[PDB]
Order: sequence, then C-alpha cells, then structure tokens
Amino acid sequence: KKCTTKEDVLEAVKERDVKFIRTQFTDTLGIIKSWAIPAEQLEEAFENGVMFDGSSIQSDMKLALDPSTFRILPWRPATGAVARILGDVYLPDGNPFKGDPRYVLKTAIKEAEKMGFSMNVGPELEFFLFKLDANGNPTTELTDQGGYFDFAPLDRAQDVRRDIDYALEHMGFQIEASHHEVAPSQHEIDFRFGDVLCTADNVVTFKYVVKSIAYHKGYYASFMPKPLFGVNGSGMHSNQSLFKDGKNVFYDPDTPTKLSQDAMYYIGGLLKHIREFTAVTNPVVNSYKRLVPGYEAPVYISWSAQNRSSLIRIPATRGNGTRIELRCPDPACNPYLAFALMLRAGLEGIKNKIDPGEPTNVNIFHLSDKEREERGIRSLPADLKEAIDEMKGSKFVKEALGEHVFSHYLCAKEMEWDEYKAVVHPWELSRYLSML
Amino acid sequence: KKCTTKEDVLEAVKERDVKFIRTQFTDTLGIIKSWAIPAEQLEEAFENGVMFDGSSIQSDMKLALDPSTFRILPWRPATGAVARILGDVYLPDGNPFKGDPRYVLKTAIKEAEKMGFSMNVGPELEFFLFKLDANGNPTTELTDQGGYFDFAPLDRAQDVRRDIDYALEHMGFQIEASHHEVAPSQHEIDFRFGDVLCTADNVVTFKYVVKSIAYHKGYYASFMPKPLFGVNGSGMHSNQSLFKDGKNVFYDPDTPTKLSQDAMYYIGGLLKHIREFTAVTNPVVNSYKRLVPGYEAPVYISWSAQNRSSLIRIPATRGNGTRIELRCPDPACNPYLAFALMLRAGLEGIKNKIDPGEPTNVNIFHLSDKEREERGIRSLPADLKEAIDEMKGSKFVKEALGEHVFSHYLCAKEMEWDEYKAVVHPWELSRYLSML
Amino acid sequence: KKCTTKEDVLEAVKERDVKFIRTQFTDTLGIIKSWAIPAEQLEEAFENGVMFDGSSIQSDMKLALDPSTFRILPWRPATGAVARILGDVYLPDGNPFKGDPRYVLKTAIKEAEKMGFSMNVGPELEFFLFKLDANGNPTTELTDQGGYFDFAPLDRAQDVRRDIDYALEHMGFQIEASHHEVAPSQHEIDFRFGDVLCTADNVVTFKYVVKSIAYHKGYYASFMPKPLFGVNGSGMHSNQSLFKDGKNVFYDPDTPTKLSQDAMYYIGGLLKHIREFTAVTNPVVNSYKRLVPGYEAPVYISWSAQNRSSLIRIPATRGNGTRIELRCPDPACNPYLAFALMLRAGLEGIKNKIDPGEPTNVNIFHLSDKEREERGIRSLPADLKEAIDEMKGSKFVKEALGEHVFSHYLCAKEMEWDEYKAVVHPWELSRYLSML
Repeated sequence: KKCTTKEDVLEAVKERDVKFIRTQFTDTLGIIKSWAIPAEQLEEAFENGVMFDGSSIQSDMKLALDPSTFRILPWRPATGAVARILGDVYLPDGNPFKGDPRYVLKTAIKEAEKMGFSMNVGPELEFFLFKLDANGNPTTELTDQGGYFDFAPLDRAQDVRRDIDYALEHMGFQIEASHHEVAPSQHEIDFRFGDVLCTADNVVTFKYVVKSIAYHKGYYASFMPKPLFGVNGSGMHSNQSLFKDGKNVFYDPDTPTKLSQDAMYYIGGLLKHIREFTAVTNPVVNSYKRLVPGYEAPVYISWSAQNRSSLIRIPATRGNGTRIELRCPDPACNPYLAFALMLRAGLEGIKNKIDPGEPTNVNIFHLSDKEREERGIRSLPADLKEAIDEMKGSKFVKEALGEHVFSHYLCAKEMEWDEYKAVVHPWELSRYLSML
Repeated sequence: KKCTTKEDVLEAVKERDVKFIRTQFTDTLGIIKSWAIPAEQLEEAFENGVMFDGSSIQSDMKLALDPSTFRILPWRPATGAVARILGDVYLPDGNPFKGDPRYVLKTAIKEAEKMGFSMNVGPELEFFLFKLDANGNPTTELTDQGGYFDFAPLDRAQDVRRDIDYALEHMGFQIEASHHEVAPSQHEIDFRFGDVLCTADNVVTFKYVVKSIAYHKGYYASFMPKPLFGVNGSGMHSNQSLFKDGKNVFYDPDTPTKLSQDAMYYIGGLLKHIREFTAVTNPVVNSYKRLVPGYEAPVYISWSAQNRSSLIRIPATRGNGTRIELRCPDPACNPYLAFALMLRAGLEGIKNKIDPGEPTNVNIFHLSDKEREERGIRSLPADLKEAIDEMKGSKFVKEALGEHVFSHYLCAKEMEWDEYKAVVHPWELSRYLSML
Repeated sequence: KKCTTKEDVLEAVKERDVKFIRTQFTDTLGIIKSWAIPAEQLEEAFENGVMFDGSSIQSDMKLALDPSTFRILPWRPATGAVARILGDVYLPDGNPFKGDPRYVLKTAIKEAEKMGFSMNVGPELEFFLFKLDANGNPTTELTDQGGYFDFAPLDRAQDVRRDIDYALEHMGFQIEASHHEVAPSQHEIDFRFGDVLCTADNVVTFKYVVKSIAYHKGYYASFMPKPLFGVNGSGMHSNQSLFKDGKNVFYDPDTPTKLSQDAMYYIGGLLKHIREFTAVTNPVVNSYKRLVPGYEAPVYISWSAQNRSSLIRIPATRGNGTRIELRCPDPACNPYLAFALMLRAGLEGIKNKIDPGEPTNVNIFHLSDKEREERGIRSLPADLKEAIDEMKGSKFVKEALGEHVFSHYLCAKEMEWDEYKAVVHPWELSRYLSML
C-alpha cells in the first residue's frame, strides 16, 4: 500500500520486521549518497531529525525524513528486511539548504505551479550488462550479440534480466516495457508516465537497485554513456507534458498538427536554452564521446514530428498522452538538476512566447555545411570544455540553479576536465610512436 | 485448453500466476523480435494496444494483441510463469502496416480464400547440437558420431534431447516423429499438418524455445544451413496440400498416378517461379554452401514421384494425406514470406494451367551437361548475388510481397553480399601464400 | 536485560546455555588480552576470583569479576553460547594494581567526581575492509571505490557490512549511524553517549567482534591509522561533555556562542596539555604517517566553531547535546589511557582557569610560516621520537598515569622506535640505487 503518516511507517516496520533504514540523497554531481540507521532510532529520527555532514553534498546539516517516500528494498536477507527513505535538508538555523538538488527541483515545481502548470515525466533508461572477472571487478565482456528488440539473451543472463524486471515490479515501479537495445548486451526500460518528483526518486532508486541485483547475480550493470567504440551509446530520453486543471495543455484538437501554441512556445524555449545546460544534461567526458554523428544520438538542434534523428521528437500519440521527447540526456546526468532546468527553460519559453521556427523533416546528417549555415542549424557543444564555457556565461542557468550549486558544479567539472586533458592515451602511442 | 477470448486469457493468467507477457513478431529478414510486458498491463493492452517502434521491423505503430495466440512457455522460473502472445501491427491512422510478413501471409491466405482454397503445411526442421566452450559461447564441437536414424546420443545429450522433446510436447505442438539425421549431431523434428498461419507461428516459437533449452542444459542448438564442411546441411522441407470444401484437392482416384490436374498445375507454377524467390527461401550466404552437388540438397529444377533427390517430391501417401514436398528451403528462411510466396506461386500456376512437364526419374547428378541441356533442366542460383539478381527483375515477387518489403529485403541482402564479397578467407592464404 | 548481581549472571548462563566465559582486559600498549573459563568454574570464580599472570599486562595477580559487565558474544557455535566478562585486578596482598589502565581511568573518574563532574563520550571509529589472500592472511586489496557517504559496496561486502551492523545492534551497542568514509573501502561507525567506562569497554569489545566477523565472512578489517598512501587515514574522534547535577556544564544560553566559561577553561587546558600526551593518543609509528598536512587529520593546535579542520571542533548542536570533539586520536590508541588523560587535562584547565585564546576561523594550512609564528600556532610532534621526547619531561602525564605505567610505556615505545629507525626501506633503494 501507500504510506502517508509516520505512524503508518512505524506500523509497517514493526509488521514486516524491517531491521535497517537507509536514507537516500544525491550530491551536486549526481552520485548517490546514503547512510544506515537502526530501526529503533526511527521514532527519534521522525521526532527530531538526524544530524549529518553537509560536506557530502557540497557543514552540519539536519535531515527531516519524509514518511511518504518510505519503501522496502527488493531483497530479503536472512537477518531481516531493509527499507529506504528520503527527506529534506535543513541548515542548523532552520532555513532549508539551497545546495540540495532536490530543493532546486522543488523550487522549479513551485515556479511552474505559480502559473498553474504541473509536469509529468516518463524517462527511458538504457544500460549495459557486462560480465565480471575472476576477482569480481567490472569488465566490458559482452553477454550476447543480439540486436534491436531481439529476443535475447537466452542463457542465465535471461534469468538475470527477468529477476531485474521482477524486482523493479515488486516495488511498484509500474514498468511500461523492457526490451533489448541496438548495441549488443544493451537493454532499455521504460518508466510509467507520472509525476516528476516521484520519477526522479524512482530513477535514483532504480540505478543502485539494478547495480546491486547485477552484482548478486554475478554480472555487472553499467550506465556509461558510451562504454564501447563502434556501437550505440546509452541515453535517457525524457518524455514530458504539462497539465493545467487536470487536462493536458499540449493537445489542441483544432490545430492541423494537434498541438497547442503553448507546446510551440515550450519547444522554442527548449531549443533556445538547451546549449547552456547541455553540460548538466551531459555531465561526464564520455557523454561527448557518445555525441558524435553517425548514430542515434542527436548532435544538431532541431525539432520534428516524423524524423527520429531530431533533438526534440514529438511522438504521434495525441490526446491526453501528448508528450515531448528530448533526446540529449544520458543516464549519467543528475535527474533533479536536468528536470528542473528543462522545466524552467520550457516555462521561460512559454512566458516569452518564443517561436520554435520551422521543423526539420530532412536528414540533417546528409546535408552539407553550407546547407546547415543557410538553414541556420546550430550544433551541440563538441566536448566538455566547450559545454562548460557555454554554461559559465549563462545567467539563466545561474538564476535557476543558484549561486552555490552553480559555482560548485563549475569548479568540479573544470577540475575534472583539467585532469583529463593532460593524459597520454594509448591511441596516440599506437598512431605516432612508429610514424614519428 | 484453447483460449479464444481475452477474458479466458485473463482468467488463465490469474489462475496459473503468469507474471510476464512477451509479445512475438519477426522482422523482414526473419529475426525474432520481442519485448516484455507486466501482467497488470495486460488488460489495458487488450483494451487499447501497445505503442512501439517500427524501426525494429523496417516509425511508430500500434500492436493489437490476438487472444487466440496466447500460450505459456515451457519453463517454470521460481518467480512465476511466463507466457507469450502475438498480434497485428497497425499504423497510427488505423490502417494495417503492410511491411509485416504476417500481413503478407494473411493477404496470401485471403487470396486463396478468394479462389476457395486453404493450405495445410507440415515442415521438417533440422538442427545441430554443439558443445559450449568454457566461456559459454557457441562452438562447433560435436556431441556424437551417429548416423541416419541412429539411437544416439546415449550420454547426457540424450537427456537434453528428451527434455527438448518433452518441452515441445508440453506446449501442444503435437510432434509426429523425431530422429537423428545423416550428419553427426544433427537431429530432425517433424510437425503435424495444420493451418499455415498456426504452423508459421509454431515454427517461430520452436526456434527460440529450442535455443533456450539448449543454453539452459549446457549445449547449443544451431540452425545454420551448413555449419560444417563435408557433411550434410540442415534444410526445412515443406509438405503442403490444398483443401477445398473439406476434402483434399490433390487426391484423384481416377488418375493413374492418383494425382489431380490441379496438383499438376500447382507443381508447374512452383517449377516456373521457384528461381525468382530462391533468394527468399535461402536468405543468407551460408545457404548456398549447402546447395552444392553431392548431398541430399537439390540443385536442379525437377519433380518426381519415386526419385528421392528431386527438388519437388511426391510422397507415396494418398487420400487425405496427399501432399507436395519442396526441398529447397532451410531453417534460416522466414516462414511467413516463404509460405506466402509458395502459396501464391502455386495459385498462379493453378490459375494459368501451367503444365509441369515430364517427371525426371533418373539421377540428374549422374548425367552430363549435354544431357541436361538436351532435357532443358535448369539449375538453382549458385550464389546469393545471382539469386538477388534474379529476384530483382521478378515482377511477380514484387507484386506478392509489396513494394516496401521488396525494397527493404533487396537493400539488406545487397549490403550483406557487398560486405561478404570483400573478405579474404584463410583458405586463400593456405592455397596461394606459398604457391605465389 | 540488565544484569546486576552474580545470581542474575548464573541464571542467564543456565537459561541461555553458555558453555564458555572469556575474561577481557588490555595491557599498557592497548593490546586486547583474554583467556577462557569453563562455565562450571564461574561460581567459584565469583566466590574467590581467578589467579593469573600479571606479566601479560606489565607476577601473580587476582582478577575479581564484575557481574555488571556480562555480555553474550554475537555468534552461535553449534556447541553453545559464548560470553565475556570484565573485572578488577588485585595484588596478592589485596591492594588494587596500579598498572591496570582500567584502574587509571577509574582514578580519573574519581578525581572528576571529587568536583562533582561526570563525563559522557561518544566516539566515531573508522576502519578499512580488505580482502584475504588464498591462504587467509590479511592483505590490502580494496573492495570498492566508493567515496564519502557513498552507497557502497553492493556486492557480498554489503552483506558483510550489514552483518557487522546487525551483530553490533544485537549486543546492545545502540549505534547512531554507520556510513562509508572518504577513502575507498573505509567505513565509520558512531556510538551514543554513555559513561566513559562503558564506552571504553564497548570500544574494546567492538574491535575484536568486528575482526572476528570479518574473518568468518572471508574478509579482513584493519584498524591501521594509515594503511595506504595517498588516501585518508583512520581516526577515532572523541566527543565529550561534562555533567553536573544532571545538567550539561558546557551549555550556557546567556553567552553569545552558547558556551559556558567552564567549556572555555576545558578547551584551554586541552590545548595546553595535548602536546605532552600526543604520544599516548597516537601510539604507533604509522599514526604519524597519518598526521601529515593535506588531509582531514589535524596537525596544528587550534580550536574553532565553524572551521572543521581545527584540532578541536565545536559542533553546532546546543542544549544537552553540547559537546567538544577532539580529532587527534586514532583507533590504535588505548581508550582507557586516552580518555583518562583527556579528563585530567580538562580538569586541570578548569582548575587553573586557563584561557583558550582566540579561535582560528581561517584555513591554517593556507597561511605562511611567518603568519603562524605571529599567530603563535604551535604544532604536534612530527614523529614518534619527538612525541616520546615531549612525553618524557611531562610531570603532569607522569603524575596522572603513575610511575609504573609511565616507565613501562616509555620503555616499550623507545624500544619500538629504536628498532624502526635502523631499517632500510625499499623506497630508499628505488630513489638512491641508480642515482648514487
């Protein structure tokens, strides 16, 4: 069932014999942070909250648990049941901490509600399933050579996949559909189209649930945006819709395309502002190894209805199911920041009535540079450094994320890029050692 | 029992505790495609259908499930039962998608009904049973050195074979007979007569059921037309019969051969048109390593009653069991397209009163080229490129398969052949490195 | 249940079928010492005590068991339950032995009680979790690459950590929180406040309980202050508070910082005297490998409220939760001696009204040597030899610990340092063999 009050949580813990409670939160960079609490401490934690270190996020912070987020993890140790819970971070003086990505998403939700809109997001997460070495360390050994939508694997990896699906279903995730992806040993899982906050929490839970199941079954699940060269990467498309007064606002039966003017303004705002938070949507270096021409990943800023290579795709579904799909993000991104920025950009586009321009129904990759210049088609940042440079001068991103998160994210990404740029890769040795 | 209405399917799911439903369909090239659906979503899927990407077949189409095709897979995971289901593909505007091979077969059946006939097909499927390496990858290691109809194997591979047979029987396949084949580790399974659509669906299910059982028992089942050199290949003979008014059309007690004129016209049409869709019946490059003189595989276009090596053979059975066996296809072919083209060619031959000519009762291989030229005995295409060239100019094949499937199949096969033709094989190194 | 009298202990042993009783005590250097006693001998031991060798501590002594310290160890051998017990050491003439660290702590507690104060300590213990080799010997291979507060590990090491936590809760430790630490494979566990004697006994039990669990699950738990170079070390921070008449002495609502003058004098005394027993707080050579600039370990004598890099930190909590945290000690230290010296230093500071000086709210590591000289920021011993030299001339430490313990500890540490200083390390060979 659904737990609402802390009394319900206590009753569930006593009834099902939950021995340990794990908090759950994410830092600025998207890493999942957690710590364990004994079951007896739960009542005191509900009464007064738990003190902890804010340096894990960014220095003493108080966490106030949220009973509505209580859920039981889908494994049963012989000791007892295990459950997780979320909450809000407060400063010692009582003010909420503005460095929490969840707080950023909540502020974005409040800004949206100020105009009466609410967002529902259904993401599509893709991941790989590799083998483990003799020492249990992760590797890149493939498990099958299947293709798109193939009925594979059929060995024990099939049992592992079925176990993952059943574990996800056991928590009430309400999975839409799961299938093989284009690359070998690549799988995709579609989430139910639902509220944005619950969706972000479900994604965060999903990542480590899948990783733990993969370990316990003897395999490895990876979320790298591009773990292998020559095959498709892993992306996280974000279907979204806005609802006012319980009705979808993107649907307009009186228009030839069955789309309202608000949807046009939303698309225009997203197209205008996507360059600035491309760094947020693609937070690691590998993400830009994924974003290269010649695959399903989009590298040009355009929107279309029938075309699939466009950055923003509008599915043929209409009515209450009308949605807009953004194909840039990858699973390595922080869901809270990405969703908050996407919502804020869409709202700014709607408010300012930004025209999205004509759609691109042709294959952009087949066009020439002169054609792209004539049509005025821009491209996403080529590497992480360019994305950081674009983000630095963006006042909109700074306003949306706040000073603290903006500065910390920029510093961390800058240090990571500086560390990366000075390495000598074996490819350079292979190409240059004998030639020079 | 047999499920006919969605209420029966729901009742069976609730009764036997089925947790996952897997759709089933095949692309143009014959690869089996599928995706999973949670049991709770089944009612909504029945009510409205499921959206999915049509790029797997050939871009968004809706699948409408068919309750009559519901069946439970013959393995019991500890989590719960697993079942599969089939359906029809519809475009968003509501029109059926013409690129589905199942739709092609349905159109062929509709044409046969227009002329008042129905076809029953019982195929003979042959496959190999190899060993897996230490890493679980497929190999070509033999399991026994038995011969034709031998009582082999007798080790644990015998238990694996018996398990395969029992699993097939548990699904209601109603197998006729199963025996060892001529080549070592080669086995054959025969099907009963039934409706052609049901037979194609059964074959499609058969392939992955056998492969899954082979993995789970530690072996590998291969359907390559010719996996080893110097031994017989694997073929899929197709016994067929036309039924009108509940009685066999082919049987005619008044003729000396006990065959009706309609059977003669059917054979004539098949002989006339087989060369054009030989590419469809033999889709991969390896299929033509099997169509070489010196084995049971036929390479000359002829029909006979007593000769066992002819392309078209008439078994001595008469009455309702009267049938025509075509010995060209191999298990790698797409059953839907092959059966549709075969039925259409036979129907055209019946319509046009095509005379099949005199049967060949001698050994064609033992004859000379001058004798074959004198008798006008044509031969099947020697390589995939020749088959593609023959198929490209065939108006009848394009008319039967439709423009979309025709073009996509030709493009895929052309790309595959172009990739293959530029490879340097180790045989060339072994033969020419020292000599030149 | 809380056991008070020996009759309760005997009844519990009979009821729960405890077959073996293990004594528990520590030597001067902090090693845990124990020996086994059959269950039938327990009544005679309670009546008359147990004779044993005092050379293990420092030669015939008598141990008088304390029934209030009876606990049952958290594992269940098939033979029967196992329990541990503590007691006081007496000379044959009946006088208590002054060489027992527990007696030193008891004398410190009595000295505090002379002024009506009582102390509560909650320590934060950090440890590593390595893999065992093929022969079951401790090694230093990491189990995960997690970071601060990361939700790691997710393989069987997760089960090992959960088992450790469950055993600790089962014994009645009342753990506050347990989480991953900054360094890979490093974990931290926090205790609740309690009387200092019980806390020290709990820590001593905790060490070997965790080690035994780690062995029995196939891993190794290490308490080395710095097992790896380039990563954070393991420390044991000590949160302490003084209570008078059931109220917290430190908390003063009237002062702007909400700290009483007594707390200021306590901090002043600690800052004055920390240099002289730094050797006791850091007993081994490796501890001074941990104490290097550039990590969380403090190397300068200072106190701060907001800066968290100081030697003494004041958490933002107030009221009865007011506490003072000292960050120099490491898990290798002897808890009894460390706590006794902390209490003695604090009480001496309170008696003499020592002013703690102005707090340091800036980053000390970023200042220059001239700056720190102007500020008068003194430093901790760089190596064990310097710490021994400082401790030798300390009258306060000698009078606090007694002549016997002082002399024995100095001799042991001097011998260890003399043995260490004459070794030739492989780093010297790597740097100097080729160069010279």
